[PDB]
Amino acid sequence: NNAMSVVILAAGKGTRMYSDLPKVLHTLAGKAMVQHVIDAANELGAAHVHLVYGHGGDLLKQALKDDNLNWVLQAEQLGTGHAMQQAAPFFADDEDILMLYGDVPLISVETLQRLRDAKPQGGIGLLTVKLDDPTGYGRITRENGKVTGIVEHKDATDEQRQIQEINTGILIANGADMKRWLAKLTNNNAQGEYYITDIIALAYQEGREIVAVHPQRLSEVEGVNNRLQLSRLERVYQSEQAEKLLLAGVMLRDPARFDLRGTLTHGRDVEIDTNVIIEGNVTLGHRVKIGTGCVIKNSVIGDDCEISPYTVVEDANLAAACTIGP
Amino acid sequence: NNAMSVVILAAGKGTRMYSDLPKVLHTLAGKAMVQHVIDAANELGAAHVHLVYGHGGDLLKQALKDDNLNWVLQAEQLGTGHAMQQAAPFFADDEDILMLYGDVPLISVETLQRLRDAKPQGGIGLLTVKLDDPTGYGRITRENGKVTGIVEHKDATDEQRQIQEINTGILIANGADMKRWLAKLTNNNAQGEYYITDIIALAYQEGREIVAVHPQRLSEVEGVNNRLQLSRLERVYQSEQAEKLLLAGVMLRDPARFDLRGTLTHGRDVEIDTNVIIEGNVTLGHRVKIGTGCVIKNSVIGDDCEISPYTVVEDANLAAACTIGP
Amino acid sequence: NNAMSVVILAAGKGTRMYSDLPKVLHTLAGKAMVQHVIDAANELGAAHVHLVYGHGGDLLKQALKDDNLNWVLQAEQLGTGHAMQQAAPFFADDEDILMLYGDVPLISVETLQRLRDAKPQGGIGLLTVKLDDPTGYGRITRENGKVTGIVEHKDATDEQRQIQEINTGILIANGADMKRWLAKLTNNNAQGEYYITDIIALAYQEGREIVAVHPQRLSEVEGVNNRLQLSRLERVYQSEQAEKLLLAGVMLRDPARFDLRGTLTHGRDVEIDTNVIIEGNVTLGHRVKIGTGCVIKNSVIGDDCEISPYTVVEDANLAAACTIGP
Ligand SMILES: CC(=O)N[C@H]1[C@@H](OP(=O)(O)OP(=O)(O)OC[C@H]2O[C@@H](n3ccc(=O)[nH]c3=O)[C@H](O)[C@@H]2O)O[C@H](CO)[C@@H](O)[C@@H]1O
Ligand SMILES: CC(=O)N[C@H]1[C@@H](OP(=O)(O)OP(=O)(O)OC[C@H]2O[C@@H](n3ccc(=O)[nH]c3=O)[C@H](O)[C@@H]2O)O[C@H](CO)[C@@H](O)[C@@H]1O
Ligand SMILES: CC(=O)N[C@H]1[C@@H](OP(=O)(O)OP(=O)(O)OC[C@H]2O[C@@H](n3ccc(=O)[nH]c3=O)[C@H](O)[C@@H]2O)O[C@H](CO)[C@@H](O)[C@@H]1O
Repeated sequence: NNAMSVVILAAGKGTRMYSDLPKVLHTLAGKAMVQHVIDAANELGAAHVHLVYGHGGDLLKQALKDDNLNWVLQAEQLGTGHAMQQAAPFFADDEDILMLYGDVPLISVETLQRLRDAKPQGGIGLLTVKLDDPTGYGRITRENGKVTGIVEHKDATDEQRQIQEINTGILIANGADMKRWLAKLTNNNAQGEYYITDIIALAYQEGREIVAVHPQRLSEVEGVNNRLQLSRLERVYQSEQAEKLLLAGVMLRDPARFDLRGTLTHGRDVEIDTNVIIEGNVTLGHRVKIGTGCVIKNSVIGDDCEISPYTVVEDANLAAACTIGP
Repeated sequence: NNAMSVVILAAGKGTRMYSDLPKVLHTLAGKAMVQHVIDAANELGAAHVHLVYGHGGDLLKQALKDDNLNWVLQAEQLGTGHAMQQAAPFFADDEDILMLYGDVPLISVETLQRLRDAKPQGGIGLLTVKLDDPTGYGRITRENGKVTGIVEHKDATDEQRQIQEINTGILIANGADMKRWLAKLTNNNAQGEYYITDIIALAYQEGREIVAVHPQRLSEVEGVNNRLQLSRLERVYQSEQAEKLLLAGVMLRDPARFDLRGTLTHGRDVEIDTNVIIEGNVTLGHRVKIGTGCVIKNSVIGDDCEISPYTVVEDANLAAACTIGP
Repeated sequence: NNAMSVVILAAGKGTRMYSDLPKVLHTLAGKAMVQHVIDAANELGAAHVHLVYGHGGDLLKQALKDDNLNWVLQAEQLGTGHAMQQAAPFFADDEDILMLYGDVPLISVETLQRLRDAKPQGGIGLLTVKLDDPTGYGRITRENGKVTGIVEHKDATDEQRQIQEINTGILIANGADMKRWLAKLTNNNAQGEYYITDIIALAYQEGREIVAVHPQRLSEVEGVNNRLQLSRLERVYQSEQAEKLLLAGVMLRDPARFDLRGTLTHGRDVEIDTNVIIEGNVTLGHRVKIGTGCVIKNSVIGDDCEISPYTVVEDANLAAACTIGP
């Protein structure tokens, strides 16, 4: 496991959110989208986390003040490659540089670790997915089964557009190699921007190998640009967590009407009825029964406690065998 | 945009509802199904709205008393054509007559306007949809790509039954032409009723042109005959509205657990948690936060107000920056 | 309708539930899974109900104390055939013996009755379903369209594994014939256990006929082994009941957010809003309106009563025309 840092590109506008709050700060389960990415980067072992931002550096820096982030300003939004070029001076030649988006909140550490493992030496580990309709996304080009480059939809021909495997945007490479390819990025293409994706053809040309890996679930690489798409991920997220809990032994009367917005520690034989929301750090002891519609926030509920329907439990530590409610 | 009136056929029984309330009066989002149709007719610009009813004229007339409807009694239920014949004497030869059903609540003004635009002169604008299983519905007959008539399922052969394009029942034509074809309607067919659908073959025979248009969504032409089907539309409706709101900038913690039953006016960055119900006319100022499970009814909530979970806000105007709840 | 008894095999471990409560005792709508099976057996007319258990006989016997069950201990879990062999001494030669699983809670009396009707004389009535992926399930073998036996996945070849029709495990036969085949069960196969499924080849060999019947819905033969699968059935169950109620004339504002956990008696034109839970025996008179999120438990609510949102009605009989709530 060679040392590694992570770069999060969170400099895009976020126009379709119609909000005075920077897009990547909007929450997915009570945690800003970008914090999800940052948490994933850190659990993965990132020695440094470079956050590339456009404006709102103040809102962003204030919100993310409790994180050891290296702030990298991308003055104008001239493409992913350009955003990467601003961060380059900070990559260490002795480490791998993994790149992530600040608006793709569900990327898992498991998938990123598999990406790290698939990155050949001097090569690029790329995360790709085969879509039914690949429209609008970078097409993966291959030659005798080997990745040779990425062609942006707008730059692709009608023939290349038929390619289904597309770029999720996440990739990893050695920092020295990264610096070198970044320096060679050109800006004349269908959109006059520096494409980080051009580094693929550049690595292939240098004779280096690009290995594509695939994500476990497609939602794991879904980017958010408006609230409708954020709500869809909130559901995928909530639902994925409800199932883990059911499988781990917590009875959810309806996993579709359960919301975990923080961290739940639970005992054995816990029962949670419908429309229950768990916020912040919550601990549920053994055989705790949560009535329908309760909101439990930053609390600790002792073993055998029963909480009646619609109770809000907040900032509390409840003694075992409690009966909270009529 | 030639002047136009609308006829709503709401005279059928409604037996499978098992209710002492006339079927078309049952609500879809707090509004009787037929009111939805009536509202759609009016927003479309209908100069007159003819409501064709069987019995319950009293319940119906009482309920819909605040509407300028022209009541047209259909003594016995002898088919859509017969119901139309009762309304005919009221069509003006100088206007288009659009026909709608009182139990197809989600027909959109957008689709109806496209129908109006597709109605050739002296011709008929018809709304049709291609179904996977067209069983039970009028089959659209064509000759060299042109609509020639409609054959009712029961009247169709095994060969014609294979036709997938069916009649949604909604159509528009000039009133003079309508009067004329209505007068020629016959009642000897598989069901001994006057079929309004026979006017299609009649218009084709007179050398006039029938143009079929399609609805944006299939739910838009779904008729309700029992509560199960009404509940399905309530969901399609609620869900369609939740998405509009998300796309317009209102954060819904779960668009699947949100119910708008009236009219919502909102500011920027409003947050609405799960299981919230909005009834009647509601106004939500900027950055208002609605806790899970609140019911907000005919209220105005000032900017920055926060409403705690499960609060019922009714008949109230709440001053800005209010904190309603523990 | 020849006399008949039922054997419920509920002796398996239940390891993936991670609970100190025997798996078949976990509730599906407030009723232990096995009680569902037992209720189905009794409504079907079972003269005796043999419950085959491994351990927890005490928890099980205590929980099911109000049922006239004949307890049959299966000392070690050596296969369905072995579990059946323990119960055999109790089958009467003059009755049919229907076999069910204690962890397949949604089997319907309708489907079981059709199974009884399809059981030839001296033959076996078998319940089978064609799956897309039949992996892990007993394959149904046929010869010229006739059932000849069942081959367990692990015992099947690659060719037999292609068979899609699988054994749901439910079957019925004469007790005398059952005793006889059970006595001949062998334990040398891919899993060294007594397979009740071997009785099929045994019945075919004796020249007797095996008739396969299919369940109305696949969920009806779904077995539960972990809480995630139990939650999925709770939803199928709740949803199936919500639709019956809608079709029977009760308006559910959202059949997806309705939970019946007991028995509901209702009048005409009852309205139940979202997130309502009905527990125990509940009676709703005519035109009762239940506000969103109410919990009604072992109560009787008189005609025309209106219950405000989030009210818990428990152990109460409410006089007609009551207004419970602000
Ligand atoms: C040239 C390139 O990289 N193309 C890929 C990129 O395209 P594409 O450039 O179209 O994607 P986006 O514009 O959404 O940008 C992706 C991410 O980069 C950030 N961003 C973008 C521009 C900028 O100047 N600064 C910045 O920080 C955004 O905030 C977002 O987090 O993502 C797609 C996945 O969604 C891939 O299928 C495309 O192959
Ligand atoms: C002959 C005819 O028109 N056939 C069409 C009609 O059939 P069909 O006659 O079978 O449809 P319905 O019986 O449901 O009636 C449709 C509408 O007309 C009303 N109504 C019906 C009979 C009556 O005497 N008075 C009255 O007002 C009903 O209340 C309902 O609003 O609708 C279908 C769509 O659902 C179309 O696919 C069929 O091609
Ligand atoms: C040999 C046999 O019967 N195979 C069938 C059985 O397999 P299979 O043996 O794999 O199924 P399970 O192990 O789940 O057991 C089925 C039922 O029998 C009970 N049980 C099992 C073993 C035991 O010693 N005692 C006992 O009581 C379980 O508690 C459960 O209620 O069910 C499948 C459906 O799920 C069928 O497709 C298989 O063809």
